[PDB]
Amino acid sequence: NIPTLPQNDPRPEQRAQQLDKARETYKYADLLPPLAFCEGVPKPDTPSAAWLVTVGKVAAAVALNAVANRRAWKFDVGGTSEEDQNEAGHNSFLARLENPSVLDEVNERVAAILGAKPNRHVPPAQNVSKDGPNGRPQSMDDYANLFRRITLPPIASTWKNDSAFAAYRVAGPNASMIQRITELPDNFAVTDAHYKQAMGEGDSLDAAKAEGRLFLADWKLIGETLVNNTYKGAQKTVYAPLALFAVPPGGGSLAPVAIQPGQTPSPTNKIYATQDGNDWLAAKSAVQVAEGNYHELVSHLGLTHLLLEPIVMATYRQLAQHHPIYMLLIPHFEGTLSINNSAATNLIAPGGAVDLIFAGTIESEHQLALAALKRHDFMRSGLPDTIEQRGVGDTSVLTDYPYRDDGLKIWANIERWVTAYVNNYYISEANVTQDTELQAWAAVLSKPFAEGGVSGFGPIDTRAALIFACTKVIFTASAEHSAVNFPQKDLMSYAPAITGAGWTAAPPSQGPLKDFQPPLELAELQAEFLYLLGGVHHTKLGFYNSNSFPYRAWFKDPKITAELLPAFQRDLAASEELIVAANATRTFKYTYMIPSTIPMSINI
Amino acid sequence: FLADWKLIGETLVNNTYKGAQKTVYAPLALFAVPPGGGSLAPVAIQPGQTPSPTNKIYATQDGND
Repeated sequence: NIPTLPQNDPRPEQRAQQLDKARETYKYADLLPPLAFCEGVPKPDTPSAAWLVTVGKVAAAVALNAVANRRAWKFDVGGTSEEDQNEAGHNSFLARLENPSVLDEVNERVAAILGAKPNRHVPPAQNVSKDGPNGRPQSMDDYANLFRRITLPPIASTWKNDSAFAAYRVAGPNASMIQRITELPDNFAVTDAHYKQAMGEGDSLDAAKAEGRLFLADWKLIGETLVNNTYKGAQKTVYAPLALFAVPPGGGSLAPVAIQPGQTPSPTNKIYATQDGNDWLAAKSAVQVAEGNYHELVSHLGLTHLLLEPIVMATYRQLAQHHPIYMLLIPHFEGTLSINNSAATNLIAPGGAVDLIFAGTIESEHQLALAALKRHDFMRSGLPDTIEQRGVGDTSVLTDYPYRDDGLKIWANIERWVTAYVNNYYISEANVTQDTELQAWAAVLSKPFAEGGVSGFGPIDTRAALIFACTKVIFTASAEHSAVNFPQKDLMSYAPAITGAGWTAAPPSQGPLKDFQPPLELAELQAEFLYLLGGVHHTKLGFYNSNSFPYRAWFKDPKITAELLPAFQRDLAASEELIVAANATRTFKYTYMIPSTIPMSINI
Repeated sequence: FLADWKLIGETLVNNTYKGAQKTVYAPLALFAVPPGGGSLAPVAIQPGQTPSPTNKIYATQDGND
């Protein structure tokens, strides 16, 4: 079959009766208010067994790490050891049928890990558990020794370097943060002395601002929304820092200069420079906790999961199955409704892993996410658009920026494919205005943010506008999601490197570095839920398949199946070679824009 | 072969003749001779002792500078 715009369909009334039944399947609920959320997970959008089987293995290693950590701390833990092996035995052969344990344990185990819930031991086998790691640490080795059956991430042996602290602002969880400045802000009056400590006596602050070599990262949003909370009495802290960066003359890698932990200068809030020893390291470790809340809530669970939640709904409800755009986006939404449901009811839920490990009150964290969703401009949020918004565009100044460099080739691949897909189906700008389904699609996403609309979405009255709204949507369900979901495992699962809470009010150092760090009960949990979220690479951008057992090709129109989509897939494999060419010549590898790794959808 | 006028910087104070700023630097000039020997020939000049944004190294292909 060949897709058809609604004003071209040979069988119109049947199409409208499919849409009347889809709107009965996809109804709105306020699972998280001010937002357009789905009422549970409709049966079609259940996770596929392939997803469950893939997730079950990672979650099985997570439970074993808990049991193996329970062996070290202080026959029971040998019994729970083989039962978790038994579920892996079920997944390897019982689920090998593909044609019981899948929807049971896998979904159940994800909830206990994401919900921070205790007794993550064995499904159907039924203070803090002082038979597992808990409380304040004896030594810094205890954090590295929580990684028994899961492998310790590499950043643990490198996070203290200043070169790695800058690698997070170009190749870390939130690599969209820095913005080029021509002057300094008034709340960050750094001196030429601090600049020379970071750059040498051969460079000048006033020259870096001239040659466009300054880059500021401002967490002002963190101070406007977050309210600290006490875990089992103990206070957790988060700041609203400003951290300057620069590049050496002639263009090179990024490097830190100064850190001001707060927004306003004061005696209790002074600039810390690169030569200040343990106070400097604290300032970075403080800045990293700000990134932990900002990335998790604004960049990852804010500007991907919940930004696409209304776009997923409007597509199922205004676009028909025989509509070609529904044929383009629905596979890029595979499982999005399910993971945002397990997110809202477990993760960002009271008593969840975000409630404990992160410094804010759980309801102040929601205000943080909703604040960025409200300030977005969907029409002006393309990657090449933001790159010149932030002045980070010059590749001869800021030469090492893997997110920008690797990410723009993937964006160019998506828009090339979205263009030929739109231009093959829309042969005139009148095809856009007469697409009554697309205008209902556009009119509902164009509602103000209070109603449930995507902020700044309008107007989609042009073939060009449809191309962008489809490129952005595909990019933020695939590349942009990989660039923020998988750094969780590789860069965020080790708490001293970065975590959600500071456990001393320490931009000024006050003693041991083991007192700033989270309790071992949470540090084991932070690792276990960030290893599970960032360690599942299921479905692959460029290959449109189904979510049912055959997993047979989704596209049916021959022009796509044998001509257009094959060209798009080659465009990725060509970009994959050039990106590995860059990754070989890079010390800090960036594997999140590699096509063979990028997922089609937001599914974890 | 290096010619370094460091002593100029550690002693002299720039004055003014009828208001106009007379200036003098403490340069460093690098010279080399071709392989097998020959006459001296300039390679580069750094007009100031301490390198800085204002004090750069100038080469033979830099035209009027």
